[PDB]
Amino acid sequence: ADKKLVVATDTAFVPFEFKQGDIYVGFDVDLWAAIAKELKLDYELKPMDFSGIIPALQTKNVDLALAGITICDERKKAIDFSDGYYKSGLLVMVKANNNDVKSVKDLDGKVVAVKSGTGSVDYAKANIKTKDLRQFPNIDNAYMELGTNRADAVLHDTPNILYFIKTAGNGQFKAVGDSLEAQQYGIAFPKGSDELRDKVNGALKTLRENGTYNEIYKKWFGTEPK
Repeated sequence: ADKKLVVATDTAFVPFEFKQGDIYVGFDVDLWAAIAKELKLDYELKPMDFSGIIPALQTKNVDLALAGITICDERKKAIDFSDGYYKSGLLVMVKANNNDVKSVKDLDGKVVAVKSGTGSVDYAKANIKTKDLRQFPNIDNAYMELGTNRADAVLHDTPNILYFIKTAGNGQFKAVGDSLEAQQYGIAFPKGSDELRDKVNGALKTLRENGTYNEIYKKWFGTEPK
């Protein structure tokens, strides 16, 4: 019973972290619990907005974080990452009856809604000449900026977008283009948590080969490609 690790998590990032009644469920929730079981660790989930997860690690108010955090070189100057646990990317979503946009290129001189503090904003800042880039603390407010056509498209992570269309879009939104900015998701740790980082990486490999990872993956992403 050494102590309870504090695990920072996203308030809403379906299907990796979301609120289901009085508990949190998702891919990251199932994956860490398995990791914490292997390494015999006690922990608590602390959901918060994504823009404060990395600062929470920098200020050492949280012991680690699992929230679709993309492994980035600019972020490694500030925090430590584990080994990738999911290959992801960015994808453009527009309304279902919209046909003038067929890829991210058609989004030049248009209004794009994104989530503040995420990478989708830097990609949009560096590769799209938006007439206006509208940022929202949670991605659900971006969705509405699209549904009511105040914004022309949302650019966010591929699994989040392909799950939102799958579950709560109700055939009102569609995915146009191909996956972009190939990236990998990693468990983030504050600088100086090297012993725990190496242990988590070891438990990661154990679950990748004994099939527990494929068990959790098949649960949320069905017959998703390895």
